Amino acid sequence: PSHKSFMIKKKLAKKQRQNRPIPYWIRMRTDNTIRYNAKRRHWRRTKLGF
Amino acid sequence: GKGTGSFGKRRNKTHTLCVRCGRRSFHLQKSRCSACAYPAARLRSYNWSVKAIRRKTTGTGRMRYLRNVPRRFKTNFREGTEAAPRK
Amino acid sequence: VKYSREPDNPTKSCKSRGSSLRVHFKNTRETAHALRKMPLDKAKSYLEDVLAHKQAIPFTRFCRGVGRTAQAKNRHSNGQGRWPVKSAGFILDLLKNAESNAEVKGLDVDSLYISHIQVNEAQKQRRRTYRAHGRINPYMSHPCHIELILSEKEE
RNA sequence: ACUGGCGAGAGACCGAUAGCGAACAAGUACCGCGAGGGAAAGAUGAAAAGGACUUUGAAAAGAGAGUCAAAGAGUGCUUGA
RNA sequence: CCCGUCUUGAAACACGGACCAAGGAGUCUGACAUGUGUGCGAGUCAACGGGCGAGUAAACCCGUAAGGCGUAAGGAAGCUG
RNA sequence: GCAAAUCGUUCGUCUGACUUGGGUAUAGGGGCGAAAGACUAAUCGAACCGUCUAGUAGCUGGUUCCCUCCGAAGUUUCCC
RNA sequence: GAUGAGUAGGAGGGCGCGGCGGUCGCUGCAAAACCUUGGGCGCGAGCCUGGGCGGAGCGGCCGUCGGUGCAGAUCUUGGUGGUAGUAGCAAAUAUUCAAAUGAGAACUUUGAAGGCCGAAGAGGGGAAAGGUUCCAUGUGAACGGCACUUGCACAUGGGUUAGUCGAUCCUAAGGGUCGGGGGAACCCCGACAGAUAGCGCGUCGCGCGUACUCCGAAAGGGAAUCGGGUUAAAAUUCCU
RNA sequence: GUCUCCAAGGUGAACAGCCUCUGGUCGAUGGAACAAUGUAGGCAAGGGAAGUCGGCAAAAUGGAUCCGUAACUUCGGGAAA
RNA sequence: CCAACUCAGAACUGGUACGGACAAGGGGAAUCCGACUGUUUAAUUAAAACAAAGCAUUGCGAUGGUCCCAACGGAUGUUU
RNA sequence: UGUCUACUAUCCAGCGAAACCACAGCCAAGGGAACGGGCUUGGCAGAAUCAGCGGGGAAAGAAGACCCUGUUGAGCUUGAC
RNA sequence: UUCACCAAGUGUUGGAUUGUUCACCCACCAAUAGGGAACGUGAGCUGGGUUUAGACCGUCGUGAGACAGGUUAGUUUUACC
RNA sequence: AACGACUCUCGGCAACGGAUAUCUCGGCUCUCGCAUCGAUGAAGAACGUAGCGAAAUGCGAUACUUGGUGUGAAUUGCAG
Ligand SMILES: [K+]
Ligand SMILES: [K+]
Ligand SMILES: [K+]
Ligand SMILES: [K+]
Ligand SMILES: [K+]
Ligand SMILES: [K+]
Ligand SMILES: [K+]
Ligand SMILES: [K+]
Ligand SMILES: [K+]
Ligand SMILES: [K+]
Ligand SMILES: [K+]
Ligand SMILES: [K+]
Ligand SMILES: [K+]
Ligand SMILES: [K+]
Ligand SMILES: [K+]
Ligand SMILES: [K+]
Ligand SMILES: [K+]
Ligand SMILES: [K+]
Ligand SMILES: [K+]
Ligand SMILES: [K+]
Ligand SMILES: [K+]
Ligand SMILES: [K+]
Ligand SMILES: [K+]
Ligand SMILES: [K+]
Ligand SMILES: [K+]
Ligand SMILES: [K+]
Ligand SMILES: [K+]
Ligand SMILES: [K+]
Ligand SMILES: [K+]
Ligand SMILES: [K+]
Ligand SMILES: [K+]
Ligand SMILES: [K+]
Ligand SMILES: [K+]
Ligand SMILES: [Mg+2]
Ligand SMILES: [Mg+2]
Ligand SMILES: [Mg+2]
Ligand SMILES: [Mg+2]
Ligand SMILES: [Mg+2]
Ligand SMILES: [Mg+2]
Ligand SMILES: [Mg+2]
Ligand SMILES: [Mg+2]
Ligand SMILES: [Mg+2]
Ligand SMILES: [Mg+2]
Ligand SMILES: [Mg+2]
Ligand SMILES: [Mg+2]
Ligand SMILES: [Mg+2]
Ligand SMILES: [Mg+2]
Ligand SMILES: [Mg+2]
Ligand SMILES: [Mg+2]
Ligand SMILES: [Mg+2]
Ligand SMILES: [Mg+2]
Ligand SMILES: [Mg+2]
Ligand SMILES: [Mg+2]
Ligand SMILES: [Mg+2]
Ligand SMILES: [Mg+2]
Ligand SMILES: [Mg+2]
Ligand SMILES: [Mg+2]
Ligand SMILES: [Mg+2]
Ligand SMILES: [Mg+2]
Ligand SMILES: [Mg+2]
Ligand SMILES: [Mg+2]
Ligand SMILES: [Mg+2]
Ligand SMILES: [Mg+2]
Ligand SMILES: [Mg+2]
Ligand SMILES: [Mg+2]
Ligand SMILES: [Mg+2]
Ligand SMILES: [Mg+2]
Ligand SMILES: [Mg+2]
Ligand SMILES: [Mg+2]
Ligand SMILES: [Mg+2]
Ligand SMILES: [Mg+2]
Ligand SMILES: [Mg+2]
Ligand SMILES: [Mg+2]
Ligand SMILES: [Mg+2]
Ligand SMILES: [Mg+2]
Ligand SMILES: [Mg+2]
Ligand SMILES: [Mg+2]
Ligand SMILES: [Mg+2]
Ligand SMILES: [Mg+2]
Ligand SMILES: [Mg+2]
Ligand SMILES: [Mg+2]
Ligand SMILES: [Mg+2]
Ligand SMILES: [Mg+2]
Ligand SMILES: [Mg+2]
Ligand SMILES: [Mg+2]
Ligand SMILES: [Mg+2]
Ligand SMILES: [Mg+2]
Ligand SMILES: [Mg+2]
Ligand SMILES: [Mg+2]
Ligand SMILES: [Mg+2]
Ligand SMILES: [Mg+2]
Ligand SMILES: [Mg+2]
Ligand SMILES: [Mg+2]
Ligand SMILES: [Mg+2]
Ligand SMILES: [Mg+2]
Ligand SMILES: [Mg+2]
Ligand SMILES: [Mg+2]
Ligand SMILES: [Mg+2]
Ligand SMILES: [Mg+2]
Ligand SMILES: [Mg+2]
Ligand SMILES: [Mg+2]
Ligand SMILES: [Mg+2]
Ligand SMILES: [Mg+2]
Ligand SMILES: [Mg+2]
Ligand SMILES: [Mg+2]
Ligand SMILES: [Mg+2]
Ligand SMILES: [Mg+2]
Ligand SMILES: [Mg+2]
Ligand SMILES: [Mg+2]
Ligand SMILES: [Mg+2]
Ligand SMILES: [Mg+2]
Ligand SMILES: [Mg+2]
Ligand SMILES: [Mg+2]
Ligand SMILES: [Mg+2]
Ligand SMILES: [Mg+2]
Ligand SMILES: [Mg+2]
Ligand SMILES: [Mg+2]
Ligand SMILES: [Mg+2]
Ligand SMILES: [Mg+2]
Ligand SMILES: [Mg+2]
Ligand SMILES: [Mg+2]
Ligand SMILES: [Mg+2]
Ligand SMILES: [Mg+2]
Ligand SMILES: [Mg+2]
Ligand SMILES: [Mg+2]
Ligand SMILES: [Mg+2]
Ligand SMILES: [Mg+2]
Ligand SMILES: [Mg+2]
Ligand SMILES: [Mg+2]
Ligand SMILES: [Mg+2]
Ligand SMILES: [Mg+2]
Ligand SMILES: [Mg+2]
Ligand SMILES: [Mg+2]
Ligand SMILES: [Zn+2]
Repeated sequence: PSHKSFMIKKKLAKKQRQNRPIPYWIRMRTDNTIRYNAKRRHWRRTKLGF
Repeated sequence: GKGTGSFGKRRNKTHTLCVRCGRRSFHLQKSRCSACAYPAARLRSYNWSVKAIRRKTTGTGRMRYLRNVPRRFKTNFREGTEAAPRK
Repeated sequence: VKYSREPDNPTKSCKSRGSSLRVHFKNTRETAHALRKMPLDKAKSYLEDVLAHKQAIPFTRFCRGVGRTAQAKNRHSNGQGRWPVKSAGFILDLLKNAESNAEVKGLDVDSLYISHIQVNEAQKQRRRTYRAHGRINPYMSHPCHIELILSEKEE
């Protein structure tokens, strides 16, 4: 809600940063096996649980 | 009404985030974490959950300080000295 | 790459293929079954008439529950037929692509006929649908691979 | 004495549905208010040399061509029931 | 007549089985017993341990009043044998 | 099935033992019950989670290669 | 020379799988696996071989060993059919015309018309709960159970401004506690077994002094902000 | 399923129903036919519960004004008899 | 001089139509049960079941009655 | 019994499941585990397909809750131990 | 009117009370015969009865509870093969 | 009762699927050595940190590292 604590807002900020595609140059490294971001989260599909 | 209709009333949180363990397990009214028993001084651990023990035991985290003890032991915890300057 | 059947005269034939096309396999098979051994000019007009609902594509194998129409009696006596425009659209594009390949090879387009055409099932795509009593069932699509070969009519 | 910790050697052991749950961003993704529950997922090639260019198509892509011993190895690609 | 199965009796209006791949069930250990193979024989057994040794978890050696089983039985026992 | 209890019409009550939000107290042989063994997170004539646990089963099901030879019993006695 | 049935059951001789100790070999002039309307051997388990595919390992024989042989277990995991282009898309009155844009328009946008919600609303806000879904631009696929040029999807960037609005302060039901009393201990009771906290006034001294300076309300109590204007998205917060 | 604030005009006793203004919206995949059976909504000659376990379902009554209102009664009611 | 809308009556008039849509009791004579209002088996039973006011019985004057607690203590009790 | 309206069904474009499935699917009698789609003897029997239908498939849904057995429980009761 | 023969072609009804099968009565009629088809027929209906869980009475039992005794309320699923 | 459709069947090819074979910076088992957490703030939790990074790994506003020493010419997906 609009009324939120500082602690919760900080946690939500970190989750937004983590919810991005992997950089393209990561897949061109030597011996790379990372195909995509396996931890992508959508606000409507999976909830944060807090 | 016990089924779908009852699930519509889910806007009061029993648990919040624990200050100590970070799980959404801090029972608000009991002021007690169901995961680590915070604010009790001793952590919550039970031998009847082998999996629970190994999820939270030493080494599952950062080992910020304990990771460097073996290195210092090999040198006999030497301190207050430095390698001789290169010639 | 490799087609299930090779043309008798590779120099006098052209070909085109499509993979994982989002169109019903069963509908596309019926459309292909109606075009086999057909002149290219007639096949194109026949498919255009299907898009205009003037000619029907008979359904012979995957025909359970298919309606009956007079437009299919000439090719299918019992009258089972339909107008699968989506299947016709994909096949029409393939015919045009094969025709362009013929022009590059300098073939006689007027004498071309469909010497080979087949539809294969592609990988199924997965969605889901919601059922009574909180149950989830599969909601799948059935795409198909299409390959065709046009050969010149030898005198 | 020693199925923990750190370091080391070994085996008539398992060989990706096996072997630890986990050979891989695995106690991860995900589920549960919570105590807890808990997966799937390894293999291009010697070397990316990862397919220039022509032509058709709105595009995906196809046709021809090109690289390679091999595309009948073409980025979930060895073999392929 | 359809296989598998329990049954006096199954093609059964008895049950399991839509189809394919792979996984999938008398094992290990202790005690005893009969039988058989082998060694030695009124003896037998290197078993805890020691001496060593393929630089060595093996192999080889060691039983000096050790110990186990056997070499004598009967009796509740004192005992006799 | 829109739905693991909903939809339509029809119905009970509607200033009170009235309806309702949030806060707070009561926890498993315990709670709570204007009492139906009701309710205690779709779980209640004893919740849920892990463990003891690979619990025991005179009962049901299954129990994996080939030929060759021999080849039964449903009878006796005793047994909660 | 005689003789031949066999469930439950017993036994013998053999087949096959994977290691180990040995021994004899094969293989990039093509091993394993797999495929075959090729051929042959054995009563049979199986075995040998032609051709194909594949591209780096493998086999025979003696002994010895074992997580060693499947059609079934409403068997386990994975995959795949028939059913079937079938059941099905039907509540909440409703769309139509023209033009623009686009490869593509019953579904996007503009205009016109015809309807609906009808102020206890299908309107305008907020508390919980969610957490970027907000705004702009763009978009291959997937997704929005038809479609989409569309977007609560995807990609890039932007966005939340307070002495006056709240939290914060106060106390409520209650919660957490000192000392004390219990308790093997985890814990139980909770200001009840006690030299309280300190405060006030002078300038360190006098006076007072009944055991919690604790937590507990974004609907209870409560110091103070009003117009006008401003953004693609913010305001009783920015500007005047 | 989920707490609460603001609440126009007409009809009318009325934040009843019906229609309208502000604001919002045509979002429920579309097209063509008009069989049976179905779901929802109706109507019907004459008879009027003969139907059926049973008047289930439906129909009938319904607002307001004036008149009038029995048994019984705890004297309050019954009564909108 | 300025007023709002309640009531009552009369004439005339329409194919007797007029609470014209919407809205909105069927009525009566009895039997059984429960006095009534209230409550109840969330998701097959709403009732004659529960509760209820009224009535009656029982314990107890605090060194107490009833009850909780492993122990210490505590609820009724800010009570009589 | 008839008839009227709407939405379905029906036909089309697009989209698109599941239950269930030994193999399968025309009958009569016979015998049979005493009620066969299969066996015996007969009747017969002609591609493919559409809309409906509830006779049969002893149809599906679930290791009968009734009853009995087990040296299985559990709730409750008391003059059981 | 009775007995018997060929004879199953046609017909064998409307109601009160009862969940009933059965029965009984009223009335009509030429007549109101008797039966089978998994005691035909619940994916055809209906659910009155019986036969879960709520509740009341009587009798029985110290009690929990019992009653081929009475009473009232009690979800009837799926076809597209 | 041709042809063709349909169904079934056999073969070639193409699909579907991921078995088999060959692999393995992993697992499992045995043996050996060592004794070293924390109020001098541990284990654990949170947030931040790179020219281009989300995770994993590393690190702590000196933040994928400072300093000393050793080694002696790279790092590398791109840029500089
Ligand atoms: K049809
Ligand atoms: K696993
Ligand atoms: K290859
Ligand atoms: K059986
Ligand atoms: K049986
Ligand atoms: K069977
Ligand atoms: K001896
Ligand atoms: K010795
Ligand atoms: K004696
Ligand atoms: K009401
Ligand atoms: K319990
Ligand atoms: K037995
Ligand atoms: K060998
Ligand atoms: K062969
Ligand atoms: K061997
Ligand atoms: K809110
Ligand atoms: K403030
Ligand atoms: K407040
Ligand atoms: K107040
Ligand atoms: K201002
Ligand atoms: K109809
Ligand atoms: K009647
Ligand atoms: K009332
Ligand atoms: K007391
Ligand atoms: K269609
Ligand atoms: K028969
Ligand atoms: K019980
Ligand atoms: K039926
Ligand atoms: K009822
Ligand atoms: K064929
Ligand atoms: K393998
Ligand atoms: K610290
Ligand atoms: K360094
Ligand atoms: Mg949600
Ligand atoms: Mg969760
Ligand atoms: Mg419940
Ligand atoms: Mg709570
Ligand atoms: Mg607290
Ligand atoms: Mg149909
Ligand atoms: Mg659905
Ligand atoms: Mg649901
Ligand atoms: Mg150790
Ligand atoms: Mg594994
Ligand atoms: Mg394997
Ligand atoms: Mg290789
Ligand atoms: Mg491959
Ligand atoms: Mg029997
Ligand atoms: Mg049998
Ligand atoms: Mg039978
Ligand atoms: Mg059985
Ligand atoms: Mg079965
Ligand atoms: Mg196998
Ligand atoms: Mg012996
Ligand atoms: Mg001795
Ligand atoms: Mg003697
Ligand atoms: Mg709908
Ligand atoms: Mg207690
Ligand atoms: Mg209550
Ligand atoms: Mg009861
Ligand atoms: Mg459990
Ligand atoms: Mg077992
Ligand atoms: Mg005895
Ligand atoms: Mg024999
Ligand atoms: Mg072998
Ligand atoms: Mg074959
Ligand atoms: Mg061999
Ligand atoms: Mg092994
Ligand atoms: Mg095995
Ligand atoms: Mg198998
Ligand atoms: Mg078997
Ligand atoms: Mg199975
Ligand atoms: Mg399966
Ligand atoms: Mg299927
Ligand atoms: Mg349909
Ligand atoms: Mg529908
Ligand atoms: Mg329609
Ligand atoms: Mg509608
Ligand atoms: Mg629309
Ligand atoms: Mg309306
Ligand atoms: Mg309106
Ligand atoms: Mg209001
Ligand atoms: Mg769509
Ligand atoms: Mg938006
Ligand atoms: Mg997004
Ligand atoms: Mg304020
Ligand atoms: Mg208080
Ligand atoms: Mg406490
Ligand atoms: Mg203390
Ligand atoms: Mg005191
Ligand atoms: Mg304070
Ligand atoms: Mg406070
Ligand atoms: Mg306030
Ligand atoms: Mg705003
Ligand atoms: Mg008025
Ligand atoms: Mg109104
Ligand atoms: Mg009538
Ligand atoms: Mg009439
Ligand atoms: Mg009348
Ligand atoms: Mg009647
Ligand atoms: Mg009748
Ligand atoms: Mg009657
Ligand atoms: Mg009625
Ligand atoms: Mg009356
Ligand atoms: Mg009486
Ligand atoms: Mg009452
Ligand atoms: Mg209730
Ligand atoms: Mg109920
Ligand atoms: Mg009810
Ligand atoms: Mg009285
Ligand atoms: Mg005590
Ligand atoms: Mg028959
Ligand atoms: Mg049968
Ligand atoms: Mg025959
Ligand atoms: Mg036929
Ligand atoms: Mg039907
Ligand atoms: Mg039937
Ligand atoms: Mg069956
Ligand atoms: Mg059974
Ligand atoms: Mg059972
Ligand atoms: Mg038993
Ligand atoms: Mg017995
Ligand atoms: Mg018991
Ligand atoms: Mg007759
Ligand atoms: Mg009979
Ligand atoms: Mg019957
Ligand atoms: Mg039937
Ligand atoms: Mg039925
Ligand atoms: Mg019946
Ligand atoms: Mg009934
Ligand atoms: Mg009952
Ligand atoms: Mg009595
Ligand atoms: Mg009854
Ligand atoms: Mg790092
Ligand atoms: Zn915690």
